[PDB]
Amino acid sequence: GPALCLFDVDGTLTAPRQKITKEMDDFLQKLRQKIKIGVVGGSDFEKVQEQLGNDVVEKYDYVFPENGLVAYKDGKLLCRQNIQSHLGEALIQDLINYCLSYIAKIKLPKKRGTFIEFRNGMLNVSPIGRSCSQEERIEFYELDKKENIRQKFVADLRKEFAGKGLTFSIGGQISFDVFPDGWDKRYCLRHVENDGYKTIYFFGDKTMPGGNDHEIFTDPRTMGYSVTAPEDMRRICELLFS
Amino acid sequence: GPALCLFDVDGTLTAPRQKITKEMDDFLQKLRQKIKIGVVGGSDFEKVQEQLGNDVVEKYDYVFPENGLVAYKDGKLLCRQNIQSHLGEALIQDLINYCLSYIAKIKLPKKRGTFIEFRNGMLNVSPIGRSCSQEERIEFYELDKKENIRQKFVADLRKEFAGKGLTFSIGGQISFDVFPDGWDKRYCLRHVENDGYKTIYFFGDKTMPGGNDHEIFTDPRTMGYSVTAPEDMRRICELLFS
Ligand SMILES: O=P([O-])(O)O[C@H]1O[C@H](COP(=O)(O)O)[C@@H](O)[C@H](O)[C@H]1O
Ligand SMILES: [Cl-]
Ligand SMILES: [Mg+2]
Ligand SMILES: [Mg+2]
Ligand SMILES: [Mg+2]
Ligand SMILES: [Mg+2]
Ligand code: NA
Ligand code: NA
Ligand code: NA
Repeated sequence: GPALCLFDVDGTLTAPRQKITKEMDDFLQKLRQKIKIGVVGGSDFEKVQEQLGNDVVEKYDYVFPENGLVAYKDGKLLCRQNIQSHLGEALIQDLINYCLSYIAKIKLPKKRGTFIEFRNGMLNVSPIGRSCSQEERIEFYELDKKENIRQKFVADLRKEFAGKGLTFSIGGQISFDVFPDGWDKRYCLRHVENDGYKTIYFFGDKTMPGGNDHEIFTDPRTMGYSVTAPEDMRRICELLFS
Repeated sequence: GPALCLFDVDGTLTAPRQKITKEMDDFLQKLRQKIKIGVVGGSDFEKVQEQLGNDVVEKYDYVFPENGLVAYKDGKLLCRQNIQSHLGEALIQDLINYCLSYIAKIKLPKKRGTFIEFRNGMLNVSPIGRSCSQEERIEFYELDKKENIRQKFVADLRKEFAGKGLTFSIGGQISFDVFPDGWDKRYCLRHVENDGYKTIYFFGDKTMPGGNDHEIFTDPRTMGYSVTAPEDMRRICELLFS
């Protein structure tokens, strides 16, 4: 029946960290004549626009930056949630208060600023501070491997906030993310489920346990496909839809 | 003897929140044929470039972004300074640690992110977090006026650290600044007081207490002139230098 293809962006439609190629851009627009298409990424709208184009909300039937915490359908923004409204101010403050006190007790070479970055769909927590310089970021990343600073911090937060409906995830070099359970890429499915699609396909390059496509891939609402590269994505689409 | 004119940038060489005009820029290059000129501002070099032109270091004999913590003379970097280098990483971290722990204990209706904004010349500290919305800023300031949150916080910091040569200044609705003693616009006077000037003129538009030109205006090493607008600065320069 009527169906939808949901694509991870980075590593799936694009080489890691790159803009999409015009060839792949043309392929997806031809695919879209047979089936609706949508993209989902953890990065913010501006990054999605850089990777896929400023006119992204016109070229894709759905656009889900920030895992869908910002969501466009048919070019218009859908209803929105944020972490503080979902969790309540009291839990937000307890989480922040705890993280602030914990960071105060970490011994580091350097500390700077923006220890807590408050985003739509998460708190990003950095022991050094997100305002650090590139040199300081690498110094921290290197010490963190040696001392397990972020790993211990997250293990402590998981016990302290057991039962409160939070997920913690270390990514990148200086930080970890604290977000409501289920606000990974599965969040966007709320905007497409039970909306007439007989099948919702999903394509992603990090569907393994621990990868950022694992939960949406394994969700029963999607017919999930693991891709190894954008050329593998195109291969599967030509098989299924041509 | 030989003299130097030092100008505030915003509101003195430019209309507030506006770029320098071509006509003013021409005026200063003519004035520079008669007397050395310099600019000092609170903003970083990139912002000074936005206000005065990317070639700013070529158009003035001295350029002092960040109150002189960055100093250019005759087109080349004379000196760079920042709070972490001056205070040392140990003291930086003790200050930040104390503020993080303290903020973790403040009871507020809301907390957000960027409790500590690290700048080259100061730490900007906010119990609620600088990322909060304008509505949240107003709510906080109402509570602060009745609970004296920022006053008690600064009082306790003054007891604990000010012997380390630190100043604390409350301002606006949600934050206070922590900075080494004398790191206001006066800081830049160290870079010109050795170059043989008999008079250092200073022109600024916020020369009253509280304003960011007040300390440099009042410093005995400057011949200070308060100006209401760029046109007023120009009228005064006409009478002084023809
Ligand atoms: O590098 P950071 O700490 O600024 O972290 C940045 O990138 C990470 C992912 O990076 P990757 O996919 O390469 O693991 C994200 O988890 C994080 O939210 C973001 O702020
Ligand atoms: Cl912070
Ligand atoms: Mg990917
Ligand atoms: Mg599935
Ligand atoms: Mg001014
Ligand atoms: Mg004076
Ligand atoms: Na961005
Ligand atoms: Na869980
Ligand atoms: Na000196």
